[PDB]
Amino acid sequence: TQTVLPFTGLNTPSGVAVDSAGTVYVTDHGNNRVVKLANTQTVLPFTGLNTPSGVAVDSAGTVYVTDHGNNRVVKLAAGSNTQTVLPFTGLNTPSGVAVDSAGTVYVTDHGNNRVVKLAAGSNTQTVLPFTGLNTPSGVAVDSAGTVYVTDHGNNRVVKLAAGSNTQTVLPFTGLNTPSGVAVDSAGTVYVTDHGNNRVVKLAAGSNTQTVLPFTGLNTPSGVAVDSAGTVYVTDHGNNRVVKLAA
Repeated sequence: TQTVLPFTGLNTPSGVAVDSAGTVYVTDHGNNRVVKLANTQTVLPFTGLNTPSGVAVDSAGTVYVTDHGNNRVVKLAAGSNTQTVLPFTGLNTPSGVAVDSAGTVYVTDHGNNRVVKLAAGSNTQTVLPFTGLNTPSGVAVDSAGTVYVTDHGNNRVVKLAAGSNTQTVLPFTGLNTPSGVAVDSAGTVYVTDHGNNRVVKLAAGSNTQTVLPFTGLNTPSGVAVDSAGTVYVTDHGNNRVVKLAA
């Protein structure tokens, strides 16, 4: 049985992210805000946001939130009110954001139909060998470096194997205008079927596609997963976040 997390005063939510300790993050789309939740909700000291979207967190707790309208990418290291704009150039309206275990930030440049990654402390961005995309959405990277991008404009989920540059399509059926993407340690990729108002998961090396028992979803989007396998998914139409334990 799903449960609604105690979130207050947010109009139209965007993405979601979960720490390694258990505290969840959300991007207050309409208030230009990045609210978190341990107790009672609270927002990080973000400065000068304008319609944020995706949100990811690092191993040390660094929160990575992008700005759709400002075409920026901001991060917050530890307990400080000092912001940092990542050296991303050419970002014309980016989409979600993911991070590697080594610190490499993955950004889905929506307006140009590409996915760009940037290593920690690097000034030169790197465009991934992704071919044949239309208005991409969420991005997710696992432990083996595999990049999971939701090529939204064609209702698919593409994959980029590490080392090689072979792009494959994940065996998904019934996908219509799909949004966020997530992945766990075992390899199960959680993709939010946004058009059918449902959250879907697909085990690694499996043909069976499983619809997650989420009740009351109105255009869901951002999807996250913690350690025990709890799936956190934001629904945009109801202005709330819902989690479902494994």
